Amino acid sequence: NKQFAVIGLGAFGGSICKELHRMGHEVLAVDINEEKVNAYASYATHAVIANATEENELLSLGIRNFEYVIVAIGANIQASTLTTLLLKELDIPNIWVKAQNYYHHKVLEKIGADRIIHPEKDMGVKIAQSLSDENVLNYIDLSDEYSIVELLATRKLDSKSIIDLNVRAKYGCTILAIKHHGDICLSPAPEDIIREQDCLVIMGHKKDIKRFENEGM
Amino acid sequence: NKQFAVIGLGAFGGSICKELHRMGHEVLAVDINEEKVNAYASYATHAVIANATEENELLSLGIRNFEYVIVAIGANIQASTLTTLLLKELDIPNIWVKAQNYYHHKVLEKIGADRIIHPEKDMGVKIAQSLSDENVLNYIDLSDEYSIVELLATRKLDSKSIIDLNVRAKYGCTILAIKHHGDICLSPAPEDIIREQDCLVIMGHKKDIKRFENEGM
Amino acid sequence: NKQFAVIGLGAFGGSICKELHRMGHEVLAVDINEEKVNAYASYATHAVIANATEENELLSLGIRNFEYVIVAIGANIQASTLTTLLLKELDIPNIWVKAQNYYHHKVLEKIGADRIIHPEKDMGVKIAQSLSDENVLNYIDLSDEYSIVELLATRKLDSKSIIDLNVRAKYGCTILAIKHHGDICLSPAPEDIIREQDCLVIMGHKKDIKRFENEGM
Amino acid sequence: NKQFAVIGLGAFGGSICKELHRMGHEVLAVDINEEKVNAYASYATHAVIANATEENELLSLGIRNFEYVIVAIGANIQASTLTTLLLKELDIPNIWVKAQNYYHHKVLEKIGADRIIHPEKDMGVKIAQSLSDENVLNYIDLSDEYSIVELLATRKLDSKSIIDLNVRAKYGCTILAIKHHGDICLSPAPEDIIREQDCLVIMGHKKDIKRFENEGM
Amino acid sequence: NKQFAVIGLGAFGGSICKELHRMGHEVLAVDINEEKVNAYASYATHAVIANATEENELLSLGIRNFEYVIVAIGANIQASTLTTLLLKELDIPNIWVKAQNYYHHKVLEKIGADRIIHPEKDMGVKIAQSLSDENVLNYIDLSDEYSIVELLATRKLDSKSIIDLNVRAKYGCTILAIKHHGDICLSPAPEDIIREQDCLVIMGHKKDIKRFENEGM
Amino acid sequence: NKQFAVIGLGAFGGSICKELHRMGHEVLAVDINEEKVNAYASYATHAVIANATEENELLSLGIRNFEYVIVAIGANIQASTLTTLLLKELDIPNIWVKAQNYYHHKVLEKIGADRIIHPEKDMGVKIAQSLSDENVLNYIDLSDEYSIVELLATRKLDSKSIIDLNVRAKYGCTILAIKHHGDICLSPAPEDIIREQDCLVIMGHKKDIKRFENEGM
Amino acid sequence: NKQFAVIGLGAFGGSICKELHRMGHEVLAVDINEEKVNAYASYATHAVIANATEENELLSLGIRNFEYVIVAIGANIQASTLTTLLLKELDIPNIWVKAQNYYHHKVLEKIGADRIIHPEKDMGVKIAQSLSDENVLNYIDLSDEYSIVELLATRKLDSKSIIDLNVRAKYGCTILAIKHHGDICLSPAPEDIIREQDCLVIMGHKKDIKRFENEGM
Amino acid sequence: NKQFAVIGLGAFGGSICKELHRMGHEVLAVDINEEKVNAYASYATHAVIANATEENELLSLGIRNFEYVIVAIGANIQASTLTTLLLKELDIPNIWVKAQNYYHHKVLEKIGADRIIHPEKDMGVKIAQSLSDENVLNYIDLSDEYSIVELLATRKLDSKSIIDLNVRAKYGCTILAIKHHGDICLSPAPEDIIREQDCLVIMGHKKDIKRFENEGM
Ligand SMILES: Nc1ncnc2c1ncn2[C@@H]1O[C@H](COP(=O)(O)OP(=O)(O)O)[C@@H](O)[C@H]1O
Ligand SMILES: Nc1ncnc2c1ncn2[C@@H]1O[C@H](COP(=O)(O)OP(=O)(O)O)[C@@H](O)[C@H]1O
Ligand SMILES: Nc1ncnc2c1ncn2[C@@H]1O[C@H](COP(=O)(O)OP(=O)(O)O)[C@@H](O)[C@H]1O
Ligand SMILES: Nc1ncnc2c1ncn2[C@@H]1O[C@H](COP(=O)(O)OP(=O)(O)O)[C@@H](O)[C@H]1O
Ligand SMILES: Nc1ncnc2c1ncn2[C@@H]1O[C@H](COP(=O)(O)OP(=O)(O)O)[C@@H](O)[C@H]1O
Ligand SMILES: Nc1ncnc2c1ncn2[C@@H]1O[C@H](COP(=O)(O)OP(=O)(O)O)[C@@H](O)[C@H]1O
Ligand SMILES: Nc1ncnc2c1ncn2[C@@H]1O[C@H](COP(=O)(O)OP(=O)(O)O)[C@@H](O)[C@H]1O
Ligand SMILES: Nc1ncnc2c1ncn2[C@@H]1O[C@H](COP(=O)(O)OP(=O)(O)O)[C@@H](O)[C@H]1O
Repeated sequence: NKQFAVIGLGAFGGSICKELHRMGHEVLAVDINEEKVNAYASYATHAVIANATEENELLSLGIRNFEYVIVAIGANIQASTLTTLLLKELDIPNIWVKAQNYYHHKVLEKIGADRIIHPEKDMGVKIAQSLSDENVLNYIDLSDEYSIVELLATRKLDSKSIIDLNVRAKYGCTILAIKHHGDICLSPAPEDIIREQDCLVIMGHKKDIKRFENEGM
Repeated sequence: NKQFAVIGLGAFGGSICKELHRMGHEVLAVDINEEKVNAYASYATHAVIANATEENELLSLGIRNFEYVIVAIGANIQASTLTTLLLKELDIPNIWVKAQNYYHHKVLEKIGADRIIHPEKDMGVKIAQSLSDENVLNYIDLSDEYSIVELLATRKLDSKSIIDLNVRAKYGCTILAIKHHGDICLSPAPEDIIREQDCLVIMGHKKDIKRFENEGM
Repeated sequence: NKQFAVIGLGAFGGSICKELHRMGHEVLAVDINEEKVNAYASYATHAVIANATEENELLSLGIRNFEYVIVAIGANIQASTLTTLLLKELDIPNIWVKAQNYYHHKVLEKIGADRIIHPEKDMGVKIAQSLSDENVLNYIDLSDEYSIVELLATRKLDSKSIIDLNVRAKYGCTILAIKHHGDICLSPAPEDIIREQDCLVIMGHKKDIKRFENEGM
Repeated sequence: NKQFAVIGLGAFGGSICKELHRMGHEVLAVDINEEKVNAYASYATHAVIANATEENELLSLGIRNFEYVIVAIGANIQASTLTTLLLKELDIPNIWVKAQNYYHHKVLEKIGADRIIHPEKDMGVKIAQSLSDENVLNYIDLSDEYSIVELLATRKLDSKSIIDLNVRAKYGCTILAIKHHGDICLSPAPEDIIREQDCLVIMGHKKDIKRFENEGM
Repeated sequence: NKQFAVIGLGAFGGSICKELHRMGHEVLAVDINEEKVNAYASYATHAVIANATEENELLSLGIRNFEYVIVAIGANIQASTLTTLLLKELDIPNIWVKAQNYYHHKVLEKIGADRIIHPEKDMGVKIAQSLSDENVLNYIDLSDEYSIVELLATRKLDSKSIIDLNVRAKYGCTILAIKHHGDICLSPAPEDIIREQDCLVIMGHKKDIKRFENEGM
Repeated sequence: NKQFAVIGLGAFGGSICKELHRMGHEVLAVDINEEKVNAYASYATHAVIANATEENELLSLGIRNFEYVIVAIGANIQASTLTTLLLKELDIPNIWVKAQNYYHHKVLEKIGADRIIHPEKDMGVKIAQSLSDENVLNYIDLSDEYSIVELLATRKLDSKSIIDLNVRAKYGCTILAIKHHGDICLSPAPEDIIREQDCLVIMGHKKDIKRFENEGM
Repeated sequence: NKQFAVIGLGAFGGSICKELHRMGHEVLAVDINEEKVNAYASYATHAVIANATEENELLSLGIRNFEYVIVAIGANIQASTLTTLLLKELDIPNIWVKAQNYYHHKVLEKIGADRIIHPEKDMGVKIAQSLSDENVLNYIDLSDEYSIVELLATRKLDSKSIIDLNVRAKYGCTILAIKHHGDICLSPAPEDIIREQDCLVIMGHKKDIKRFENEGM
Repeated sequence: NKQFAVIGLGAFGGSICKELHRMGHEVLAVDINEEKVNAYASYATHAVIANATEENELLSLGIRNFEYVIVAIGANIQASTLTTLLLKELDIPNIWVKAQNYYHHKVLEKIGADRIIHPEKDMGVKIAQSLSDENVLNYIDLSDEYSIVELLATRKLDSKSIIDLNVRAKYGCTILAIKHHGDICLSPAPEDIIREQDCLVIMGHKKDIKRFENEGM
């Protein structure tokens, strides 16, 4: 199929490897810590102990063959950078690297990392958003101004109909889904009822959704 | 306004604190490492050096007053657990804790954490999804089976109309938005055109979306 | 049989282990400090060097088999707590833990310690009672108001009879025992004599006993 | 009234100071740790930050005036010893010192401590006694053979009368008190009932009390 | 004249700054360690305490104005790299950086350092050359095979003439200079004499010079 | 051949060892840091982990046999000094030591170091000279005033003859060599041509060479 | 012969052990630092690694057998004291202990040390005496008034005879020895000569010797 | 009078300063530890806090004026060495330095210390001498082989005459003095009696004196 190499079996890298393996892709789990290799042996096609900063070991892995290599080392800046550089000189098509801080991001950028990810920082922003607003369970930003939001229904919304809560005209937003006791309603008709503590999926402008949260719920 | 306490200024905690501070909330950044306290001094209301496992220090912080306390320590399990337990005993309303593994999740659960977050595991699943399918930019899971997906349009989709790509009947999914050159089209009509390299927002069953990805694009 | 495990060979734990061993019970003395293990090797059935916060070591001890486990670590709160949690998850019937302060007591309480002991605090109250009243050698409180007290006889009590010192009617208290030159008299008859420097065991109300001490001796 | 000096506000010293202050005695709480002084300022007449090993500070406290000085430092042997020596040379009438081990006890003995206390060791013996016999809540030893014991009543004792349980004749021991739901009965008459889970106060020979526990409850 | 910025007043950087200042150039000596700034205050035009990794401080220095900026930080890789990057984004014409190891050299190379110097490594090669051959005081390599060498004259060369030591025909090398007691003779005539302990400057092939060293001196 | 001992595998020492090994000399690489020993194992005859300040280890190395011992420790003054002294008492013929500062130089001098080297300071002077004058590729100073300089030819020198550029009479300097495309011309005749970007080797007075650089190129 | 135990191989203890071993006595060198044990292995009968504060180790050494035990630990007061006490309870005949300060001296005294030595303080007094008076090289006091003094001969004494310097009649003192260029003359005859810079050994009254120093030399 | 500088108020240095001050000499007590300066303030002319390794502080002390400077730092080799070097370059007439080990002695020697003292080692030799022989009270070594010894007389010597104990012919040694009940006899005649427990002063060869101790007493 496609070939993925995950170097550094941290929580993030480990998750990548485990999930990718669940999808049934060829995943090479590389790790200098023996116990990590032993841990993810069940969760990979091939799990190898290797020092990814050592070039001959990287050649012994045959890493050139892989379409995607992911450097999930985000504590040891030197190791991460060095590995990324090695892979770049080894002409890897796609090099995705976990970064720790803005400047490690910078050096990764300059040595030509293809995609740089800050999992903790991002997820942190998300959890902070959920923290300031207990009503937002999840969301996705379509753009700087437009977004789809998942909301936890309050008492103000109990036994209310979609036609009763006219979001399409009053707030310019559109409701997409209602999740009640695990049961799910996609693109629901105006007659449908929303009961409290249910999942509500609205779509529109950020400020408009905020407005609806304010006066509506 | 609201009062937030962020204990452990890692990348995740640090991000929470920084972002929350950008929102203009009262954020107490707590950290046993002095340099971390000095680092996020600009991005908090009050930045304090404290051993969160040492309780008298926790009383010296006056943490009982806070509505939300975030334990963003995810490497030192013992520290995290001890701190969370301490906060629970101090009758803190909302305790959100970062977990490292399933078992740390378990002990947090049993000592009554209010919300447990796995930033790296989740983000890992997301990036893995993006890895197996270069065409998925982002997504949100409504449930175990149902999801809203953001797609990168290929050449197979160029100059194709929404009525041409009948997703609502052929695949049971519904298109929600089209992003073309930064311009944005919300809940578009069947006459609208999709050009390649544009953002496409589909909604439906996971397997169905996969189907459409397979035969459609 | 019943097997007792004493983790932490301090003065308190060490005393427990030594005394229990003198009683002829099967006692496992656990200690991360080698010299402590070597110290109490003579006073236990099995003395083992182990890190009780490390789960695999706790399994290597086979601690699950034990009816009673005593955590006598009272300086290192973190260690104590982690250990107690470990034992609880390992379904130990009776977990008795030494505590340092009110809140360490609390955290032990929430993670389900079966009995929490404050040796220094208690003993402190007792010695303080002995300090404010030079006459009291020892005592036991039956309740908030009622108590049995051991008293050191002064010259005021020399050659005095029980009927002479009518405590049962004049002070509402009752004399229980007289210890003279090591010889012992239990529940003595009214004809019996009390000589100075002897042990006197009175029983009654605290304030009443104080009265008898005041006007009597 | 009387003047007490408590040096070292640990759990033991702290307890002494707090309790003595509750009795309304003049207690000087001395401590090199500022936070401890701040902690027990409410529970002493004068709470001072001082290094008790430094002689000029000890004169600055005016410790010569005190009838009783208590050295409650039991971890730092050198500090305890040095302090005790200082107090001895300053002709203090009564010097009571907390000890850690047998040899610290020895050096305290040799430099002329007036009373040496091992709170943890003693309390440890007591709790161990309570461990080998679940029925004993508390006790006091009148001598090597004779003792007064507090017992937790089992189902075997429920709804039983004092005359029914003839301890004075069958076992040579005498019942002193019965505590039922917090209510208290001192030196109860033979008609009185003992209900389960109540506190029972027996007095007699150790082996005899053991006998009564064996066949009786 | 020209404007030089020396960041990091180590031995190497300090030497650069001092020497440059002796030549009468405008040299800005920058250093986060105050005592270093105080040390080279006499040997610079402007000596400033600054964190060169902090951008606003770098603007406060007005570093954009300088033609040459020298990063003489070679122990703290992160600091060096970071500074170099900052300078690069600020469009500095010439950035010369001291490197520690091959990989620090690599990252400097990739973030676009203009000249990278390894003082210890080079000087090391030179001193090693002097070690294997006690006769060489100094030298310069014209190419892989051809070189000009400074030699310490031995007794075999004492009172010997240039025509006596026919290097131009016997060894294919040419003598360039003779230094006697500080006095100096450039391109000396064949009648000229060489005395021991004098500086002799020969020019030719490496192996040929070695030959002359072998049989000649 | 000859035997060299390199103690302290820094950049300087490491360079010495590597270069000497390239020359094919017997080099003992000594280092207290295991990873350094492992690093230069390929670049030495024998690479040993040793604390050079410990005498018995120094005898275990058999360092007395070596003609040359190099102390390349330049951060840890005490280590360097102690080691050098050790070697001196062991009657080592030649002890060359890396120095950090003027006073470390002094103590090395007083304990009888045979040659003391300051690589960073020297090389620093050189780089400073190259900094104030961008034109010089390399050089060697014969004395305070007289020098041989290697110059990079500009367009002003293209297609010019040696007789055309009369340096011997107009500037009192003499051209020694011309390097064109790797090809090399030693002591060239006046008919020879200099093409731009070639290496030019001039010899004479510093100020005179400066003059020639100014008006000539 | 006799058996000596030297605990603590410092400079003082080490000197004791080495010297005693040179005399050919059975010396047990005990030390918790392995390297010290390895150091004095050549200079003892048996050199053992042991923690002298640990009683079971002290029994493992078989220290009860020894006539003399020397505690040469003078930095670690607690170790010294604890050890000394240990030896005392083990009924050691002679316990000689090195002391640090007056109070450590006190506690050693009180726990029954047989001889307490202050090497640095004493030797300090001596060197101070030599400092205030350059003429005295060494001396021994026979009593408060009478003494034997070693003097450095000055120029006033050069080429002078014993009969010339009539000390027995003019100064009431008697010359005992003359040391010239290492050669030694015991109880020299009146014809004997004193040369400058030689060692002169006078005997008599202190004030008389001072007198001779004044008027004679 | 004369001016002494004592740098480093240890036990040895402190002793020097105190004793010298008792003699009434001008003593400058220098110490980087403030508490030491405060301790010996009563026992010096001027007691100053100074870092003796810092040259400007040494000039601030005005140390050039002093005839004698004593470096009594014997734990911190670097401090001692650096200071000694500083004093030497400042041309102090007499520099006496305390040494720790043979190599520190060496570096002191090489940087030109005037007198080097090993108090612990020496005093150690003395105490060892007293240990192997309980009879020797004091002594002075004239040379490696020759010595004057003070001896405690045993019962073997009681009521014995000098002519009876013919040491001058039988052992080649000479008796110099007899101290009886505080009374003193200098250079006693052969008729004089020696009684036990008296001080006996013999002079001669070491082995010979040992011989006399063996067969005589
Ligand atoms: N030089 C290297 N070569 C190969 N793997 C490395 C190297 N350095 C680090 N790693 C890998 O990184 C992993 C540790 O990552 P971790 O420290 O857990 O990240 P985080 O601290 O962000 O959780 C280890 O399993 C190790 O295999
Ligand atoms: N017991 C504790 N008390 C207070 N702060 C702590 C404690 N343990 C860890 N921390 C803080 O947590 C931070 C480390 O978080 P980090 O390990 O970076 O999270 P992650 O591994 O998810 O990136 C440190 O800055 C440290 O100060
Ligand atoms: N993580 C741990 N695992 C095992 N034992 C521990 C741990 N932490 C502490 N201990 C035990 O506690 C013992 C000492 O307790 P101590 O500090 O003396 O209590 P206190 O200070 O109250 O006297 C040590 O000997 C050690 O074995
Ligand atoms: N030199 C000293 N002078 C005054 N107080 C001291 C000194 N040394 C220790 N202490 C006191 O001892 C107390 C700590 O005792 P602690 O270590 O808790 O005993 P334990 O560990 O046996 O419970 C501190 O409050 C401190 O003030
Ligand atoms: N970010 C920075 N900004 C300014 N100066 C710095 C920075 N980082 C390091 N320095 C300076 O560099 C110097 C250290 O250089 P050094 O480590 O001695 O080089 P080397 O190890 O090559 O001798 C310090 O004096 C410090 O002031
Ligand atoms: N006691 C010692 N014995 C032997 N080698 C030592 C000792 N102390 C330091 N070294 C050597 O010094 C080297 C480190 O020098 P380094 O700190 O890199 O100097 P700098 O910091 O000036 O570059 C190490 O390779 C180590 O082997
Ligand atoms: N309890 C102990 N048992 C055995 N050896 C000890 C003990 N305590 C200290 N020592 C030894 O004493 C030596 C240290 O003496 P040191 O501190 O150098 O004396 P000083 O400070 O007077 O020079 C060490 O080698 C150590 O091994
Ligand atoms: N560089 C220095 N300048 C001034 N005083 C110093 C310096 N280094 C050490 N000292 C002083 O020397 C004293 C330590 O002597 P110490 O180590 O007790 O000698 P010893 O080890 O022989 O007992 C300390 O009081 C300290 O203040």
